[PDB]
Amino acid sequence: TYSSLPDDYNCQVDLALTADGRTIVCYHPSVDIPYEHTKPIPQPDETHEQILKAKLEVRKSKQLEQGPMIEQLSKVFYTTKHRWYPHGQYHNRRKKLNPPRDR
Amino acid sequence: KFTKSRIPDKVFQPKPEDHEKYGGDPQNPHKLHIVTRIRSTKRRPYWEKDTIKMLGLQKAHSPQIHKNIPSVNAKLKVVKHLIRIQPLKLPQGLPTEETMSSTCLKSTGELVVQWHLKPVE
Amino acid sequence: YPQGYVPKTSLSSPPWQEVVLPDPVEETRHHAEVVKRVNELIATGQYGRLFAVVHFASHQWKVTAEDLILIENELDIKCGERIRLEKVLLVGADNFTLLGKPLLRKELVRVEATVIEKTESWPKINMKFRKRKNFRKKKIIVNPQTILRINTIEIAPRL
Amino acid sequence: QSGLDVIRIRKPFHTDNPSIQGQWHPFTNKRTALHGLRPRELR
Amino acid sequence: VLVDLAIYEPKTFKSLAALAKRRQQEGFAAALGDGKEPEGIFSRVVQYH
Amino acid sequence: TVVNPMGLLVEELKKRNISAPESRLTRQSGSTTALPLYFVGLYCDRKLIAE
Amino acid sequence: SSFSRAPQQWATFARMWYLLDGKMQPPGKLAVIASNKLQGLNKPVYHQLSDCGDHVVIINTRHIAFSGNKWEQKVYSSHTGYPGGFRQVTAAQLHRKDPVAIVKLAIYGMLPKNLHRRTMMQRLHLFPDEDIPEDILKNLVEELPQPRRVPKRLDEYTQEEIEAFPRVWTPPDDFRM
RNA sequence: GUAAGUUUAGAUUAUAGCCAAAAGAGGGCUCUUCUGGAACGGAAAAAACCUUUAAUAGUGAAUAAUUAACAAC
Ligand SMILES: [Mg+2]
Ligand SMILES: [Mg+2]
Repeated sequence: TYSSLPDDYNCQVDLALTADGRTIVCYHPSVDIPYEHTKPIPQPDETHEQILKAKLEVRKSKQLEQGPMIEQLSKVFYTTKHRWYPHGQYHNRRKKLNPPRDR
Repeated sequence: KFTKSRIPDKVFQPKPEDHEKYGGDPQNPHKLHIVTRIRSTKRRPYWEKDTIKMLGLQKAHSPQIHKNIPSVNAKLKVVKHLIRIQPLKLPQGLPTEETMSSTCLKSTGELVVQWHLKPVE
Repeated sequence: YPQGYVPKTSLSSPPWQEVVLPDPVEETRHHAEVVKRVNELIATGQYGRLFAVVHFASHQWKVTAEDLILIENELDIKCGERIRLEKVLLVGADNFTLLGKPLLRKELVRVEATVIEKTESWPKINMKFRKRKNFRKKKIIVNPQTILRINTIEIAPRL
Repeated sequence: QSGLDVIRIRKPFHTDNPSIQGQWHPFTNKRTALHGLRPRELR
Repeated sequence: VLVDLAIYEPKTFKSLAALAKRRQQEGFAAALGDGKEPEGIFSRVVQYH
Repeated sequence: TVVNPMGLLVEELKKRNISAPESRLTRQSGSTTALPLYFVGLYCDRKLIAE
Repeated sequence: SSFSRAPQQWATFARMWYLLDGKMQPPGKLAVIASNKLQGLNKPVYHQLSDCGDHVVIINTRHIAFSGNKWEQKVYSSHTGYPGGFRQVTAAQLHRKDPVAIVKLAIYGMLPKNLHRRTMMQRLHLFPDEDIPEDILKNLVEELPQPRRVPKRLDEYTQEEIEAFPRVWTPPDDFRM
């Protein structure tokens, strides 16, 4: 219990100095979540599409217009309406076809 | 009119407590100064600009070795406020021809003649 | 009630809580035991990928085997020639890490790299702002570059 | 040189194994709760 | 480099946090110690020459 | 490319004479939203094998 | 570690739901905490271009507290845009009309003055009292410590605690009291 | 302590300053004398105050100045 940080969340910390005093050794094994700290999976009722569809239920006038649709989308994702509007063709043609990819 | 200033001599007469505070003996005075520029001569009068170039302190935070003799001290008093004066100290003695290439000036003001870059052990 | 006793109040005690450090004697025994355990892990080879923090050129690089580093200057090494990185500040594994003060000993860590490419940077435009700026008062800076592939990070039981 | 195009390089360092101990996610450094009870949950 | 360890080596970064807090506590004790107390285990400086 | 990874896992643990894993909900965030995060840990003999 | 590409990315940039209790709390201290989580400044992966903010739920905003005489001295000003449309309201008056307004306005000023501030305010959920919609409760991940430790009232103090504190002075027998 | 100076040969441009701080004289201006300044940092925006020896490439580091300050027997 020499560590100054609790060992119960991320990892156990053991700090030690080598006898010479020129190295600092840290032993940090990970902590596993105890079984008693977990919940059973809710087996009774799933693809993320199904969850999306229920949130964006088509109720009024069959397909909604841009205005009503955008307000429905904004509430579901906690965004503003402005994000969902399109852009003109100057901006669309500026977008790179093949952006660089890192790993 | 802004003009060159003459400091009263009492400023440079130390007190017994000063020797204890700075740890310098009034006898056996140190021989060489370590002087670094720590302020800019911009916005300072031209006479202060001149001495800084005479003393070699054009670059800031780069130490210059100077003689602890009255004539040099007179110039240093002109720019006292723009510099830090530190006594050069020789724990292991003056560098010789053999050790001239192995010296190092420490921040403490000590010129060591053997610099190894190894743990003291 | 002892002398200089103040009843508990809002300002009687400092906001912070004083902590009691373990006595040095017991800690040193535990310190040696901790070091011994880690040394066995190194000795028995109970580790996977290693990552090291290395001081090369003027910069520090978090490094792991198969990694690529770009150095913004010429190095004087032929392409394909293997090198040892000698200033390691940290070597780490899944379960342990070793910290230098400030540098780890050569006995512990050996980091090897290879020169893969010697190149130049793309043209960088250096144009200052001045009266009558003009379009031709322009400088192009191209700097030699070196690319190093980290090959191995190895540790030995010499704690 | 290699034939790779001489253009701006975004990062001076490339690695396919950036992490050994696990990449940080918001639950790392969060302690679990008995029975996995979320705050204000009665049980 | 400290950012790279925080994002990609969380277990190592926790060790650094414990080491930093460990040294910080020693400094608090040292100031109250007045110099009579011996120096902390992690507060020792490896000299070079 | 392996489909039904749970079925494979079950077979492997049987070969090791290990008990069938029990799935449980370790960490949970924003379940009722459209962007939920779930951590599920497979527990064998009340011991965590994978999350 | 050892996750597939997409699940790892999803976990790292997932957004968390935090709970703040505002009872007997200064709005500014609540604002500092909330403004930190809303921006995502609590994450090592924070970037201004990453939209890594979190959801903050603040309850009991009706029961916030001000130091000093800020209830009567702090004034909120608005203009409708028409001649004579300038309004100045004290903190108490604004609190009476809307219990939630004071907390929202303190947080609004603390967020960066850019377009993303409007998006961040969508993730802020302010409830005047302890009651929360069931769905918001289920999202919650963690509660945050109250920034201000609330002093105890006399009645709250236990009988044992009272005895622990010394009786500094003694009233004389011949006193009305 | 330091590296400039004098002389010979040739040559234009310039010959309306601005602001800050000192000392005067006319009486806030208006003059004369002496010092400093012309950020890419700071003082909110900020020619003139303060920090700043030139010019560079780097996903390094130590720093400078740094608009804030804590009612009565
Ligand atoms: Mg010009
Ligand atoms: Mg400031």
